Amino acid sequence: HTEILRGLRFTLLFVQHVLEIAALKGSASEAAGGPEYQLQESVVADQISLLSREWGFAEQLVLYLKVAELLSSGLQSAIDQIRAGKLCLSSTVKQVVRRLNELYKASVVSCQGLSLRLQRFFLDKQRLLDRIHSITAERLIFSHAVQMVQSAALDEMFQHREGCVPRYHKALLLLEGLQHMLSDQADIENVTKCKLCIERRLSAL
Amino acid sequence: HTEILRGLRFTLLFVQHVLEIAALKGSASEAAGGPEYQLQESVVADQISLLSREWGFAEQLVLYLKVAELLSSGLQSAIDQIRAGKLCLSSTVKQVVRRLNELYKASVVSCQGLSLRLQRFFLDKQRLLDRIHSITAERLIFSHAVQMVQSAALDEMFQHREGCVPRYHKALLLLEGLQHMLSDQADIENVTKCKLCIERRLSAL
Amino acid sequence: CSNSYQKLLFKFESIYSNYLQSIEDIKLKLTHLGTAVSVMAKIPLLECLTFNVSLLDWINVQDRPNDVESLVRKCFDSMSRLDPRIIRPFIAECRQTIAKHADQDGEKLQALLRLVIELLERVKIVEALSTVPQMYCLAVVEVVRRKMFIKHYREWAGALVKDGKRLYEAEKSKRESFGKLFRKSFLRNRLFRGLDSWPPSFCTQKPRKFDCELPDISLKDLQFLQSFCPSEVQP
Amino acid sequence: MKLYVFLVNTGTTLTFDTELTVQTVADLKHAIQSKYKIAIQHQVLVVNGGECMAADRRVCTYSAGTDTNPIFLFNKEMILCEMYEVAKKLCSFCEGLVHDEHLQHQGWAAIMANLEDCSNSYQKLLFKFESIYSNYLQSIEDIKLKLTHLGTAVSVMAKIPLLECLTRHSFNVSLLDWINVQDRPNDVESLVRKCFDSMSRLDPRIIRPFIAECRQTIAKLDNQNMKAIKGLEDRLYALDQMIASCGRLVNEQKLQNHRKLLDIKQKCTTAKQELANNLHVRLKWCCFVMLHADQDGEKLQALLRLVIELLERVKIVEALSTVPQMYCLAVVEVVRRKMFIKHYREWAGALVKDGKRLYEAEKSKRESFGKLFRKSFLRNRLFRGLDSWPPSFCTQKPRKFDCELPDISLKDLQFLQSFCPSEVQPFL
Amino acid sequence: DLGTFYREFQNPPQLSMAEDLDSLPEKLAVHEKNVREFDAFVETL
Amino acid sequence: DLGTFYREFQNPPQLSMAEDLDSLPEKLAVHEKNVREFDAFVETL
Repeated sequence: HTEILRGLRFTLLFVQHVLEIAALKGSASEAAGGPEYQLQESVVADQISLLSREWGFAEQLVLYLKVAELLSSGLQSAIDQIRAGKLCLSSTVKQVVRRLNELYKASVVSCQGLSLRLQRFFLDKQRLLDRIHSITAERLIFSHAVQMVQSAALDEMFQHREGCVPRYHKALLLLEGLQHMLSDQADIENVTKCKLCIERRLSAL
Repeated sequence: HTEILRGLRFTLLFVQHVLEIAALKGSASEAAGGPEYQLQESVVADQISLLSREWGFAEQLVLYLKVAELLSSGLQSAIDQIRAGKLCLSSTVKQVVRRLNELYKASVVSCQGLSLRLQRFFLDKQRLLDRIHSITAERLIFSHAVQMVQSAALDEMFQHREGCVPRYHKALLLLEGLQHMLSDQADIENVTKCKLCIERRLSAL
Repeated sequence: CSNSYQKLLFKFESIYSNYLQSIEDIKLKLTHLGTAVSVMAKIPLLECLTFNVSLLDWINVQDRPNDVESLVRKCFDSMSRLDPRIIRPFIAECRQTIAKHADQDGEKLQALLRLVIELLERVKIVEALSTVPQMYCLAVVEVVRRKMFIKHYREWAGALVKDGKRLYEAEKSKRESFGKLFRKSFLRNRLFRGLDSWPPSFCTQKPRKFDCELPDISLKDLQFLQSFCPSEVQP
Repeated sequence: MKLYVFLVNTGTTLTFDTELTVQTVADLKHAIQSKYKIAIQHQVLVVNGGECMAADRRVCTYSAGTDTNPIFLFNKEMILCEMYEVAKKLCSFCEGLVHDEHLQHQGWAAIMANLEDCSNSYQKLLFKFESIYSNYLQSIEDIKLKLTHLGTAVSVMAKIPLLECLTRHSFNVSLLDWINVQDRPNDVESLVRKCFDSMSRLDPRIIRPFIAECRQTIAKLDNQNMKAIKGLEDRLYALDQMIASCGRLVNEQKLQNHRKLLDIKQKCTTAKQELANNLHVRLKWCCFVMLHADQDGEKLQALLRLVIELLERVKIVEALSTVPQMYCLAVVEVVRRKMFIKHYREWAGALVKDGKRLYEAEKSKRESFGKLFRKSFLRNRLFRGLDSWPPSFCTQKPRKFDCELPDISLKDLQFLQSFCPSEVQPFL
Repeated sequence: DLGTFYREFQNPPQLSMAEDLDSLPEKLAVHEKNVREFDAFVETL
Repeated sequence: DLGTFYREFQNPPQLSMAEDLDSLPEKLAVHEKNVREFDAFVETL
């Protein structure tokens, strides 16, 4: 049953990392640049984000909703494993479940607040939203993973030479989670390609 | 022994018959019962012809010139009969040739009529005579012969075939002359048709 | 026997009996035609020549093989063949004696009926030809009218084509200016749409040649011939 | 036929499969693992004459798969770690060793050849990047003000209204959202952030030190080429003299010199062993320079790719700038198009009406003329040509006045003009 | 026989003139000369 | 390998909204009920 526990824990870590991605979506940080950043760029990005927060908040809501769906599936599976395979009611499993529940409550609160904020926004922008093809959450997750990998590689080159192993491991976990939640072979080929590439680059350690 | 003169003599007899045809073209005639009820219709036709006598006299003079072609052919160096022995001890045949020459002189008088007609044509119907493309004298002679044959048939229906036999014989001689003049292939076919008609007339005898 | 077959021409005889006066009427029609032929002789024919001859002259010469005098003499001969004085009375006497092996009488009657029908058709042609001076005055009027209409239509169509060309050119210039300005900016084909359509210009073009096969009879010459022929100049 | 080749790290001898002998040199790469050796991942080979073993290139195109002009192999894994017959037999070993010396010379020559190409390739990109970076260095200021203008334009677009009637193409909104609408994962803010991120990642404070390091590496490679190749400068003449002496002694042999020749044969091996000493000494300079050069090499190319891409998106970044004034003008253009469509419709209607009237009148006249004379007189044949129908003008209607254009309202134009920002002049 | 003749009457067989028309005076002179020559010749009888 | 990987990762192997906006209240309420139920399940500890 501890294998099922490990699968649950992997789901948990993927959820936590996805939540981190969501938070970064809520507000961007340029500290990952390393040495420095032009002040105007900070000012320009600030103005842009201030102007486009609503749609950014919308993307955040979509991401959080996908997170919530994952959490609900995990909770149903938790009820299932509680019915059978409790594995001595593992205190570790109990703590994992409790952390998951806290995250789920946070997700519910966040979704409610985001919906309340977007009420007028979703109201006014109804027509375009109808016109607009939805931004797939899995697409956003893949995009964050890819940008993270690219930045890590750029730091590996050009003599940053630090933190590469951490960001690499994190992105590997994120990619594995995306593959688990992929459920579409067409892009699953590209996902497997990226995962194999990450594993091969892991030989550097 | 006398062909060089006898062939021209038959052609000249045909020419004399053609001159008679021209004379008939000069003024109308009535037969097959004579004048009919309201014979002024025939008088009306006479008035019309008088109004149009120029074209008829012109056709007559054109025929006169067509015959004068062969007339001058015989006249120019007329010793072919003597060279063939036709004139050998045949001064009377030479006198007949002189009669044919006076006939050619009459054709010259008709050609003077033709010159007056052509002057009147240049005066009125100049461009018409230019684009005339009219039937040669042979076609007109054949048409006159056909009209004679039709009159003969009408008379034979009218039980007046006494002179219609002579008319049929004269038309057969005219057909023979046309066959002697049947240069064109269509002329040969029409001569064959006339031969069939002559056979039918001989049957009607 | 053969009388049953001859009954076709026998029925024609009633039509001939009907035609007996009609031919006499046609004779009157023939006299009017002769007068009209004289009037056509007074009339000219030079217009649209393809010179200085008369209308009756050209018409008679219009067919070399036969002419008005030819058909007139043929009609007189047909009348003689169907003579009311004798032959038509003789035809009726034969029709009566048919009741007194009948191949000869039937064949003669059928041939005479065919000739008479041909005579009636030729009489119709004569009547059309006797109308033909009127029809010629009318055709000259129609040709002058066609010339006037062609001139007016040419003027109007050319003005229309020129105006349409000017409009199409101006629209094309404005559209080209707008297209050049930001030919590929801001996803113009995607953000906006369809602005690239060049304005239609079919109305700008001019018509082709029309009524070119006219015999080219001058309208002024037509008026000259009409004035020179006051006799039945009405048509 | 199985291949026969050389391997300098393995005594200038090698064997391979028949596919390695005739097919693409990728078969030779696979067969490197064969013949008791490591694969091409731990090996490097070149054909006789210095021809580098291109795996895609057919071995037949290489023409070095047999013992005649055999290809030599450099093993990266190696870097990773009564009785008179002897008169010829001893000499037999020497000549092969003598040829091996010549074979050894080729390998260094081939090694030098690769360096030449390496030096050329590295130097070529160097200036290319140097120009590009300097171009970028000059461009650094240019890009900056452009981004600020882009931000001002984004603010204006926010102030700018939404598409109005164009929404129905398929409420309170702005073109900025409409602009942001397209490519949801790739918004404008994403573009600007990526651009500034590359710009910072393109720090001259790092680029210049990297450029200097690359130049120093290139110079070190050049020095190694000068040094390591010169490492065996005196070998050729000495080996030639020894081989000539061996030949002369063997010929004289036809046992005082027998041991002397045998010792000379033994004395040759020390030179061969000495030759091996120069090899590894030269070989270490080779790969160490080669690997380091490769590491630097792609980086600049990647940097160039990064340099190129930053240039690339810069244009697209530049592209969005005109969008406000462009759309402002486009609205007026569509309005003028609608007005022109109206005027053209009116003109076409008037023309069609006049043409229908004239065509009807002319058809009536022609009908009257036919009634007068259509087949009614033999005069028609002589007077032929007048029976033509009158001119066929354009009484029909136009096809379409650019229907695909989307809907718009002049009152909507006035409302936008009142509501719009300072871009009203672009739409004035 | 008579019927065939009537049919022939009912359907008789069948077969720019300025080119011949203009040469009329020339052919007239030629014929006049030929006639004079034959007039001289006829005395040889 | 890792140095070479950058070229591969350099390329993006990439992968109506009002409909989703409609279901938002429904999914939200469903999540709220599931949250209450999950908290109850948590109480089992």
